[PDB]
Amino acid sequence: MNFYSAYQHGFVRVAACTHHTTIGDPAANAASVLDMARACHDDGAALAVFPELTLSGYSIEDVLLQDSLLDAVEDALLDLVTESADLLPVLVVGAPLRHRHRIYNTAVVIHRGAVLGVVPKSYLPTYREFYERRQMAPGDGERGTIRIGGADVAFGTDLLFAASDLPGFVLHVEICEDMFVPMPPSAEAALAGATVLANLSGSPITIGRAEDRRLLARSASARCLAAYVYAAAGEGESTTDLAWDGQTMIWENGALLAESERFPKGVRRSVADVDTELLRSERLRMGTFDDNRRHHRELTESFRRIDFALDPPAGDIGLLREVERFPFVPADPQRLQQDCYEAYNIQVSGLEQRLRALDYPKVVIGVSGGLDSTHALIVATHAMDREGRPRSDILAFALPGFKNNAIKLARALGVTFSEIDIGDTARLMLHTIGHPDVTFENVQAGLRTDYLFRIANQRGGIVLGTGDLSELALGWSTYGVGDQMSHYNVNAGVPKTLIQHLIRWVISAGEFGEKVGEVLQSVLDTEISEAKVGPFALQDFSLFQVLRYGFRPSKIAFLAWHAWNDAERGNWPPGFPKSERPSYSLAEIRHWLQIFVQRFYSFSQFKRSALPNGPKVSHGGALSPRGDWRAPSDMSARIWLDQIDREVPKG
Amino acid sequence: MNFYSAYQHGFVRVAACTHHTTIGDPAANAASVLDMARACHDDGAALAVFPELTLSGYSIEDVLLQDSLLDAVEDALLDLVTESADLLPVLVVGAPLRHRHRIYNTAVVIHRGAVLGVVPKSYLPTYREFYERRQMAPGDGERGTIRIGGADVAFGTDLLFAASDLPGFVLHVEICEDMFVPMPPSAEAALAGATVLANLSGSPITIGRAEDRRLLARSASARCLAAYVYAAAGEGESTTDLAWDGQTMIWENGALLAESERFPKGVRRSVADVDTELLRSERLRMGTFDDNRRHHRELTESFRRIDFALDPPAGDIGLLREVERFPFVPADPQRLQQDCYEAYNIQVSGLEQRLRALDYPKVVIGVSGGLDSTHALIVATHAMDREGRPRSDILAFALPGFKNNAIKLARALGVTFSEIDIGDTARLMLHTIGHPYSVGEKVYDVTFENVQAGLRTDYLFRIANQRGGIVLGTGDLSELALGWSTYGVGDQMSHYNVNAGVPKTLIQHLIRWVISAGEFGEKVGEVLQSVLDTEITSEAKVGPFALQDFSLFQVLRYGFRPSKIAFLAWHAWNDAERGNWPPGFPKSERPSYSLAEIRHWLQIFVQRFYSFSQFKRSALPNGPKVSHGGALSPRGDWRAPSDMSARIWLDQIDREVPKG
Amino acid sequence: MNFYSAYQHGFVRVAACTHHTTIGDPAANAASVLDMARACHDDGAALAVFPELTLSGYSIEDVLLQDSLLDAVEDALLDLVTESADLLPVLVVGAPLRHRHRIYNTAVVIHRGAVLGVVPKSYLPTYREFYERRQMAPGDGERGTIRIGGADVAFGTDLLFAASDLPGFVLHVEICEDMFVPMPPSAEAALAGATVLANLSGSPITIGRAEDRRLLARSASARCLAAYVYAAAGEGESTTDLAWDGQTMIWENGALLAESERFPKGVRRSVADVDTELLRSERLRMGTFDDNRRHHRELTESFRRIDFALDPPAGDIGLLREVERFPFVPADPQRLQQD
Ligand SMILES: NC(=O)c1ccc[n+]([C@@H]2O[C@H](COP(=O)([O-])OP(=O)(O)OC[C@H]3O[C@@H](n4cnc5c(N)ncnc54)[C@H](O)[C@@H]3O)[C@@H](O)[C@H]2O)c1
Ligand SMILES: NC(=O)c1ccc[n+]([C@@H]2O[C@H](COP(=O)([O-])OP(=O)(O)OC[C@H]3O[C@@H](n4cnc5c(N)ncnc54)[C@H](O)[C@@H]3O)[C@@H](O)[C@H]2O)c1
Ligand SMILES: Nc1ncnc2c1ncn2[C@@H]1O[C@H](COP(=O)(O)O)[C@@H](O)[C@H]1O
Ligand SMILES: Nc1ncnc2c1ncn2[C@@H]1O[C@H](COP(=O)(O)O)[C@@H](O)[C@H]1O
Ligand SMILES: N[C@@H](CCC(=O)O)C(=O)O
Ligand SMILES: N[C@@H](CCC(=O)O)C(=O)O
Ligand SMILES: N[C@@H](CCC(=O)O)C(=O)O
Repeated sequence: MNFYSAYQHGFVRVAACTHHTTIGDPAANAASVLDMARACHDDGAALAVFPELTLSGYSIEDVLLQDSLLDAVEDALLDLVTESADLLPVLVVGAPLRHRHRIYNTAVVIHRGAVLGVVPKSYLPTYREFYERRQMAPGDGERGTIRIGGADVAFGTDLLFAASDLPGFVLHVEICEDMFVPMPPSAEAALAGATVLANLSGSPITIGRAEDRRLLARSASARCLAAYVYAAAGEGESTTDLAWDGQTMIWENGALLAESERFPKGVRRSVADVDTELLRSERLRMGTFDDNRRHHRELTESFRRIDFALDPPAGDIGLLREVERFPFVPADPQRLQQDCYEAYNIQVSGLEQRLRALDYPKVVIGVSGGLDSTHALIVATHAMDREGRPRSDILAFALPGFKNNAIKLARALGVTFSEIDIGDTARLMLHTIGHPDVTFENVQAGLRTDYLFRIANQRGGIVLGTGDLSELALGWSTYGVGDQMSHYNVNAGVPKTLIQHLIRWVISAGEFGEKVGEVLQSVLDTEISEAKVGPFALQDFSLFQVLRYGFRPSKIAFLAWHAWNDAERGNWPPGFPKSERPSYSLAEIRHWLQIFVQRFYSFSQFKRSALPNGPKVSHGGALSPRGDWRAPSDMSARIWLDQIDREVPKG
Repeated sequence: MNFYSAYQHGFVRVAACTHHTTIGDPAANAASVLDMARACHDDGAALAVFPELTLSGYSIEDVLLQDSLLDAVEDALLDLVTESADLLPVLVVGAPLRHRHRIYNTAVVIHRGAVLGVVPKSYLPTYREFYERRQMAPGDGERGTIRIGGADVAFGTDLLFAASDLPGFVLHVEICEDMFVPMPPSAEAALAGATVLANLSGSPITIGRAEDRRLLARSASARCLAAYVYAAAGEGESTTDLAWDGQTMIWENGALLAESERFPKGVRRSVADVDTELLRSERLRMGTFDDNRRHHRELTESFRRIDFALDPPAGDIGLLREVERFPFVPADPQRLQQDCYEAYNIQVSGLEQRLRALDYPKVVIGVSGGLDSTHALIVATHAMDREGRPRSDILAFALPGFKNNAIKLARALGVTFSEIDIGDTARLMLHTIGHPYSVGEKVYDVTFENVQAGLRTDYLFRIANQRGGIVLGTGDLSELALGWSTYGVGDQMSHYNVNAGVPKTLIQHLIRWVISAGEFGEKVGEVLQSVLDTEITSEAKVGPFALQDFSLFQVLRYGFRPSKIAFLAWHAWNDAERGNWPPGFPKSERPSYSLAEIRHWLQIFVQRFYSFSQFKRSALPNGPKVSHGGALSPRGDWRAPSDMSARIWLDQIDREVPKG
Repeated sequence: MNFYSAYQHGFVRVAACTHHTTIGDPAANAASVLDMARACHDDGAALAVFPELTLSGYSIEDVLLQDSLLDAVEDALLDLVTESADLLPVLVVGAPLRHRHRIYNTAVVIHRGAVLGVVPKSYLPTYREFYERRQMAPGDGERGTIRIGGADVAFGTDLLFAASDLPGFVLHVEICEDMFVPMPPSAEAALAGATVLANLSGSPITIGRAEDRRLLARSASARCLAAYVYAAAGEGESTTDLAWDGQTMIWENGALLAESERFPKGVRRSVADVDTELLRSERLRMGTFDDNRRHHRELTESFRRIDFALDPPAGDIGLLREVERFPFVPADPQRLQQD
């Protein structure tokens, strides 16, 4: 295998281009197109979308009806088709074309020397600044073929272009207005199997229109679990009554992959690697999407599927994609602030309801001064405050076996604090079972929980769990009698990599006062097992890929390596001093991934199977056997380990 | 409300009748029909099905084509219809009827003075002893109306008769051979909404045919989540070439409600109360059934629905239904032997797989000499045997706090036995959390009980880490149902629970089953017997398990409302002499329960099951489903909130169940 | 004329409500609904949308299949219907209801003492944290009627509720997931004449989900030239595995009219005056919208139109709407910089 090849990992590189329009001069337009397409080829792109009516210019009005213009358009089209014999990408080029009685506003789908299909715009705006019905006919419901350079090629709104050697890539094409009506051709296309939706746009620019284009491309890409590739007209279009901004953009399932400078001087491209496996995975999981298709079975089975062989490049062509280091921790500070606000409120409101339902039990929690319990204590306190409960009904315990932050935190919040030395009970228990270990660690971990549960019976409380999602993922907890067990776990949904940011978020908001903030800060400074289970930054990364998308190990390694191999590349969330910004080699990423698949798929499930209650937090998922993760407690991880042996280089 | 009314609890009483045939004499047949129907009326039946071609006799061949016969059939039908003005049940009577060009083999659905519909047989056998196509036309695909006694009434294979004041009762009718073809009219009818499927049969009798009729009525009632009411011809049919057996039967979702004497002298009826709520509940739950309907949407939306008002009796008319005392413990010894065999093998194989998957850990189990742990030890032993594991890899512990059966059993099986006194650890813990007992006060608290319960589990878990084993849970289904366990650190928790699916009422019969098979030898059997003798004679606070296991089954399988469960349990349990007891209830341990008691324990049940206990089931260790009634895994049969009140159930009991 | 009357100028006042859920207690839920609906009445609202499965609570799982729960739901529904004789707004209340073989996840459209229609959810998520297919049947393609308190009322995904004395107000109802699939029932409804699209949502909250709800409600309102009224479940839903944020919002042709506090303590409403003339005008001008309808003529002519008379208040009830002084000059500095 070629492990560094984006194409071998299910990416398809796509381009949205804005060329230089020369109105009423198809030769000139074709030349600009040819030159941009050659760039896309050099970039290893599989697809290159151009603006509405590329070969004539969108804005020429009744000049679209002139024989000499239409004849010149055909001539130029045929030259492009001939040039395309040598170009890698599928070109989607706009052109006014004669068919039957009229000219249609069409997108010509071109590939390796042939026209694959010709797709007419369905809805022609004839209102405000738009007069398209005057010159051009609507495409909705046209089928059949059209004769282009002595060949009959598929013509109509119902076409799909499927790469025979790259099945994740199935192209559908619509045109500008098409995406703005209640029931866009692209939405039926997605249900029928289209994964990459192209839009050629003319779209003169006005205040607020760029937002409208975004709103609709973004929502389409999200609602149809698809990439949406959009190209609008720019410099060169007539400014008789309108101006043009050249916007290009590429969306993927609601996320912006790329966009280009608005009002550029010169031509611009958006180029991005679309993850066809992502779309595959989203669709495999959201059964209601298939249900929608079956309900519109007639609409969706009637698409004609045109095949082509892409034969993309096999080598290292980089990865034109922003892979964030912390799938659970957004690098953008505004976005991170928002996530924290949500995570915190989820945790709190999860706990408020349990407490309301139990008519306000005391809250029993083991506080050790570490990140997890510190944060849980804070969550508990807020929940109690919001429910008008005295903080003294929170019972915090230090349980020393064989830290100062804990008592300082508890005194500062003003909950009830208490120490119980479990050492003697442990000594008694170790002696009673005849121990001279994991047994040694576990006797203490167990007795901590045993004590808390009993205190909870005694004092009318519930025991608050504090184990985080990353520990659930790797089975890094003592199961049953031990920290795995509790009456309600507020941390169950929060991965370890997010925890430290919640604590800062709490400090930064300042709600608990200056003294509490200082202790919390101390906890952070002090606290920041990764020796045996690996760095949580890496295991949280793999967890997200597995839990959300079920990606194979080699795909996960590829992604993590692009995100993590170079500390200077990409973005870091706030709060990583340059001394704690590590980079990881492939060898490391591989290593921790072996530990991960073995622990996640095989070892740890029985511990998640009997999990106490607690709220889902991340869109990446949570690990409740009653919600996001239903799996066997008795399965081997052989095939994932084997996939790593076979597909991931040793370094 | 009227609490003792079967009808007010969702039952509909149905009859399958076999009359006296007088061939070629419709007046005589009608007179027999009228007299049987009056009986059904007196019984408060809603429905009375008669044999194929009732009014003429099935067996009269070309006499069916005689004008005078056909004319007399019509006259007799009209007299029935007139007499039916005063009759409670819907009558389904067979009759050869003229329509368009031919006579159809029909079933006339009659009610309170009117004909609701006429249903022609769809498939007319013309092979072997059957010549139906010679005299009569196929009904499949006939629709429209037929003119009967100056009224136009629905005619066709596509009809449903729905009780407007009793929505669980939607009738479809088919005739004999109809149920024998790959795609019977009744199967489409059920997808369309029919819940009670009638079959009028002629069906001359031959060796093995009664089995065939059963196979097909039973499977239809099961596959269609319906009652199936069946009536065949008997005495009086011609014996020119055939004999007749008069078989009648009533099925419900695969179970036999009732059947009559074969080859009777005189007329016979099967009468039974069909539970429409049971059918409702099964259908509510089996979504693939509704999926089937949607797939045959065109077929199923094209049914015509004819409404009638049954207005059944409101009072106490008893309950013609066998309600078993132990929904989990079949009274029939053969069936009970079979269930035990299955329960045991499920438990064992569930554990064998966990052990294989863990490369054969030692099995750690707390044995106290009680039923549950005794049984688990046995299960564990057999699992180890089948996997060729030494029994000494089973580590049994007695964990005395503040019985001989346990050590005797362990020594006899030859597992590794050991005692660990948890009292000192408990004393230390109780003192450390400052509990009054540690300072003398005799305060036998929930905390006091729980410190010991918890420490047992704590010890076993640590032993399991120490010695390379897993801890076997032993808590049974009835304890899961009621939250009768110590949660988390405590007996609720384990590595694998082989008893999780087994209700308490079944456990004692598993143990006997094990003894009875004898597989473990005479010494082991003697100790097991001793465990039974000792342990059978907390049911003070949570109630008798016979009652709670009863309510559990109703709730878990059907979601029945409390008053419905009280009605059922009262009919099963109020009288110790009535109904059957499984094997092994000496007459001194055959209690009966009053309504007051049944009510009382049901309040405790709904509160504990719907509200209190769910959190303890929510974090449940692994273990195999056993009963068709269901199991309580939050990953399987029971998905429910851990933080809900049971107010509405408690209220339903207040409102609907009399105080005594 | 009454010149200060929002209703006489083609506004229709609408509410999205988040009540207090008491799981498995329909009487309690109905009481909270009744109390919120009375507020909406006092505000002169024409429409009040509640969260998914309002009368039972969304999150109760297999408890939805218990006879006593389903029976209590019906009883409570009938009381609401009776109370609604005296209430101005159309209520849209969620309820698990028996029909044919199964329970449907339904929205009951209630008005002045009668049920106008019962609309089943079309797409039932059964993936990740969602298990709806286990307990409930899909509504897509169900038509006919359902029997509710001794009346047969329209049942199905194809319903429109049109105010006979206020023609700009034509209601269509869908449920949570319905707006998330490529071809939402609401998009066909708009082409057929719906101008106000309601969504009852359960929607447990997770990081980023509020944005997803916004993205999809906003885009729907814009793509369908319509008001979109959205109500999600909050306090009271089970937190066995999930938390709930009580978000309510009202969109109009891509613009946010109103939204409510997320994670509120107590019940919240979004109330706004929707401009039916605005939607009328947008639609009159964008001929491609009508072209889309003609292309899906079969889909769009098959809607059943249920009529009702709103008879809204004629007087001055203010105007719950932000009318900017400078239509050409946005008051928000970030937006103005961009323009
Ligand atoms: N940071 C934390 O949250 C935390 C807390 C405690 C321990 N730890 C770490 O993890 C370790 C805990 O050790 P552990 O996981 O070996 O102890 P554990 O008791 O949680 O898990 C092993 C136990 O479960 C049983 N088991 C294993 N697989 C099973 C399966 N499929 N089904 C049923 N039972 C199964 C084993 O026989 C054994 O009794 C510590 O030594 C330490 O390294 C971390
Ligand atoms: N034979 C057996 O199987 C067995 C064994 C031990 C005890 N028991 C019986 O059961 C009793 C156990 O008592 P118990 O059930 O009160 O103790 P428990 O510890 O099992 O349960 C109560 C504990 O759970 C918490 N809790 C209650 N509802 C909760 C919820 N909805 N969510 C989260 N946490 C919740 C309470 O705050 C308390 O800490 C004993 O007294 C005894 O009668 C039976
Ligand atoms: N020394 C301690 N005192 C009180 N609580 C503790 C102590 N150690 C651990 N805990 C609790 O048990 C959990 C286990 O932490 P750990 O095994 O160290 O990652 C912590 O998150 C606390 O909730
Ligand atoms: N005295 C005991 N000795 C050994 N095991 C016990 C003892 N008491 C309880 N157990 C274990 O805990 C389970 C719960 O029983 P109990 O709490 O006594 O009703 C039993 O089935 C045993 O597995
Ligand atoms: N329907 C949009 C189209 C916007 C565009 O073409 O970019 C309009 O108002 O014209
Ligand atoms: N098809 C069956 C008919 C049985 C019956 O009609 O009862 C046969 O072999 O004759
Ligand atoms: N289709 C969305 C639904 C989100 C919601 O229900 O709010 C999902 O991922 O579950």
